[PDB]
Amino acid sequence: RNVLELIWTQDFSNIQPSEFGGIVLEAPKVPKNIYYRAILVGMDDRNDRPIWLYWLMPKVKLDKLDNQTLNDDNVIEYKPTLKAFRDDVVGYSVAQGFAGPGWRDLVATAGFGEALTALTITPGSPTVTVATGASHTAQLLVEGDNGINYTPDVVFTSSAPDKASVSAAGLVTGVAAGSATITATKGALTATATVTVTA
Amino acid sequence: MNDETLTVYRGATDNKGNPNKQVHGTVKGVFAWGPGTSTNKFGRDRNFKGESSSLTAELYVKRGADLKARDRIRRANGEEYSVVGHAAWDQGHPFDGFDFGYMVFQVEAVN
Amino acid sequence: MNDETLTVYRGATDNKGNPNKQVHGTVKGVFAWGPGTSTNKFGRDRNFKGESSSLTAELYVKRGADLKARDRIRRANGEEYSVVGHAAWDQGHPFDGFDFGYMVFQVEAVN
Amino acid sequence: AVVLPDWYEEAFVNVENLFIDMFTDLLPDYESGCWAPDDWLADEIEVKPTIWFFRLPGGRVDWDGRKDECQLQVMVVTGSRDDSWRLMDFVRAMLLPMQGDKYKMADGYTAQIRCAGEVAGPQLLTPGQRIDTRVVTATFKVSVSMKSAKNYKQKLYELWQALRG
Amino acid sequence: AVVLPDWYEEAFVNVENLFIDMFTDLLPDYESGCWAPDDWLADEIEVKPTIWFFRLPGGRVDWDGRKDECQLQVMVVTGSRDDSWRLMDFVRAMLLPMQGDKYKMADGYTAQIRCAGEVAGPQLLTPGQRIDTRVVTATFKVSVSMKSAKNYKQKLYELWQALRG
Amino acid sequence: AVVLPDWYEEAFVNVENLFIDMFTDLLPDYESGCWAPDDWLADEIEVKPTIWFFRLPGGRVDWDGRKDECQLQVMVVTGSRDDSWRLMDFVRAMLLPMQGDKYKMADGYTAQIRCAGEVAGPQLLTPGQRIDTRVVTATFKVSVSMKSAKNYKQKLYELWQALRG
Amino acid sequence: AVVLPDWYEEAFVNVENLFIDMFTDLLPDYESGCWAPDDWLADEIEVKPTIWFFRLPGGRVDWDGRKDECQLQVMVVTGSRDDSWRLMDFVRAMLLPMQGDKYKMADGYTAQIRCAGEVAGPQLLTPGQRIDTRVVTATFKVSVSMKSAKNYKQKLYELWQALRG
Repeated sequence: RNVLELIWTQDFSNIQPSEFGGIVLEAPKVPKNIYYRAILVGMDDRNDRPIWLYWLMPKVKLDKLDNQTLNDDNVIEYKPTLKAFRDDVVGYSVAQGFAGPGWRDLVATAGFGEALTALTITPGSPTVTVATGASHTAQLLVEGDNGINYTPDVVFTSSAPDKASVSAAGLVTGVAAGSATITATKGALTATATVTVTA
Repeated sequence: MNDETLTVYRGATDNKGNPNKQVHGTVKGVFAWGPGTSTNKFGRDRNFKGESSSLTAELYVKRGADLKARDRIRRANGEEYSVVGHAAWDQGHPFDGFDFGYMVFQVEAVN
Repeated sequence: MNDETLTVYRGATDNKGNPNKQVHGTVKGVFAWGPGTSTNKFGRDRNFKGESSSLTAELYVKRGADLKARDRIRRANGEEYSVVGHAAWDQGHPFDGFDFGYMVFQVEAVN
Repeated sequence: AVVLPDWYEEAFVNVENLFIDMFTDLLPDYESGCWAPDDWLADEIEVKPTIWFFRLPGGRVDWDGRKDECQLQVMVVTGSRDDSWRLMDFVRAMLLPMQGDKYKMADGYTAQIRCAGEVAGPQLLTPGQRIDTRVVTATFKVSVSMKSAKNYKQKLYELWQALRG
Repeated sequence: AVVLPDWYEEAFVNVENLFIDMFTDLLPDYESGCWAPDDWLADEIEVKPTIWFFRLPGGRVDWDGRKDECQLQVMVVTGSRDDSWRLMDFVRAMLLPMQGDKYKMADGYTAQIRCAGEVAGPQLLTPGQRIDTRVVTATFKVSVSMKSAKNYKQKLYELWQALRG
Repeated sequence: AVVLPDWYEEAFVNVENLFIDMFTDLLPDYESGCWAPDDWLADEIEVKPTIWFFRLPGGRVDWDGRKDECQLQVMVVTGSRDDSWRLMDFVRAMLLPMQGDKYKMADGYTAQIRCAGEVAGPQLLTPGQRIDTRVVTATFKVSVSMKSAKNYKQKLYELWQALRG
Repeated sequence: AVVLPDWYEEAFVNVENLFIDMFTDLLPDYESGCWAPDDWLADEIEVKPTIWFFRLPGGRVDWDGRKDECQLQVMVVTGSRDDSWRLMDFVRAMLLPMQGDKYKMADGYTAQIRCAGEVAGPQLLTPGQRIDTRVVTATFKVSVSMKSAKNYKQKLYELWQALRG
């Protein structure tokens, strides 16, 4: 429905199919000026970490349409040339964007923001309870000087799992009342922290 | 005689090329690996990504045996052969009518 | 008899094609360089940038020996051969059942 | 095996290995590989179904584009022509609609098939020595993204500047 | 036979099977197939007429376009050259004017032949071992719409996200 | 012979038959055919002249255009090179200037040759076992209009709608 | 050896020699060459890995452009298919990203690889007589700058103007 609506520059929301599931889509008397908000999403995956490269054009409109050849070896193809206008609310006509763990890896190399030099974990010395109280669990948020939360990327290892056990997700549930050192394990960089447990 | 029990597989390939081979029964025959004091040489396709070998031999079986052409035979050793062509010398001696009692089949190694 | 000790390499090629060959043990066999009063001729590929030759010979070994098809054998001379096909004449005499005690293996020179 | 330099990491995925893993996951009982195993050749009258993937010379690799294009030949071997055609239909329905699809191989690395077109259509090959096996063969043009386009020019320059220079 | 996954349904029609059914309905007494049967080869001096359809590598499949293009070779075998040419003429008259024609195969599925052109014209092949059989062979380019272009990416993702991931 | 359906009529002419009739009318004593007769091979030292016409894979049929294009190979077999070249010259002078020409075959049907052009020029082939025969062969691209472009879609639709549907 | 004229200096680099030196520096233990050595052929059951580089007819030399294009065939011979594919991956990852890269050969001359593209992709060839070796071959189009585009027209003219002139 949306494809044919775009092609015919009309709103087919009110087109009700007949009792035998048949529809007819009349072309408008004058081609309407219908604006759309379009996104062009593409994904490139490095290992298992994807990069979502996309465009954000908020005021597109159909401009032209290529001739359609109706043979037996090819299906009907609609080829509109959408033209991106400048929306007065958001203030832009097109905006390229990147996202994903792959972009978390490649952003420092791409030149956006400060280079990755240091890594810190926000709780300096958290305390958790042995009993299943409110403070039984806590969360570790390792964040580099770039301002990017590297918690999913960084795996944490605990020197003394008997006192405090921290998984790759930075779980601070704990095991026994004690103090354990948590080392955020990354590649060229590394971070260190200390976690205490007290019921 | 010494002989050797073999498992025969009789079937007919339909028009669509589906082999329908089932255990027809058993037959006893003597395997000959050469026509005389020599042995037939194994061959290879040289275009097959594997180590499969080809071999043609003979199977001397008694006349009137329950074996025909396109009838795969499997030995107790696990070797499988395909009987190619009809039986040879399944006839009495032209001069006398004597029956030597044996006819030779040509078998091609299929494993 | 005179015989000759050989080094067997038994293994199975997996689905991906990796040859997993290891020293299975030893076997004693008599090499035959021809089927009679002549010798087999070495052959060349003529498309290989080298000087490698191909030879096919025979290895007469006692019946029931620990040698099988696709089992590489290395002599004390350093020559390496690949056992192609199964054993030949690994059977008793059809008329009597007499056991000659030896079966011939076809070996292809691989060096 | 092969002792590659310590500073070298794999740059290309193994297309044959990737599809072998994919079709051993899709078809658990039926064995797939890049070779004819010696134990599979042992039984011919009652032959187990199998699928073979062979990388063939085809397509141009694009190192700068992080693309590795190759021609993959699929050989479906079953005991019946109908079974072979059904299995080839399954393989075609799996490979053909791929577009940017991801798959985690047995190595733990998640590949990414860019596209998979067909060059030569399926055909029932004439029987050879294995007379009771019906084989259906087809060739596919498979493009898969490389593991990493990182170059090792620095290591080569170190090598020839330390040995000779 | 082959134990395909339960969630999988056939996507491509069998062109050889479709035309075998079509020409067994058109010519009931004369046997048509994709193979030379063992019993058909039994009689040669007085050979019964037969038609063989062989799928050959040719044409590009279009999964997105729901089109399955292939090259089909038709081999008409009779005991006389005139009979072979008459049967080949009948086959050409049946195949060439097809355009979007529907046909319900023996499976109960109604296929649709998009088009059927001729690649190589008919020719009387030289006799082989079977000396009394005159064979006339021609190759056609047959395009037939697929059963369904539905993809199974969801199942493929589930496989490796349940086993490995 | 072949029991074709009662509702079928011949659509294509036989190019080989048409030219055999044409050159048996043009050359009454000399025998023309699509084959080597067993009695013609009986004499070699004093060989009678003969002309062979063979249909070859070439040209594209145009069912909608009522055109049947084919490649025709003409083989002139005589006991002398000069005689072979004379007969090939006669054949070329007959076929080449044809343009929409009509001819009534022995069947009583008047076929129309749209056009005839030479693909491969004449050449004197090297002798084989028949050493005393000098053979000159040429190939012509012959286009001939079909007898009728009528299609039998109605009969196929009735066939699959009466048995299965 | 060859007594070349005293006034002649080398104008082209030996691509095979350059890559042999490069891959003996990269892989010290594994032997690479343009030939199969007699001592390397001595062992088959436990075969040492090796790489073979062959210059092949391909690409056009550009004397005026100081370019020497050639087709290089790389044959990786190991005892395992996985090892052969790993070594071929290493070779491809070394050669493919090259662009104006300098390398000092064993002769002390520093060459310069202009570009290196793949013509024929890697493939596992069927075994020959040497049954336990899995070989993976791939051809590359390698362009390397010439040592010098200096011409020797002066000496050529002097020759025939002193002898014949």
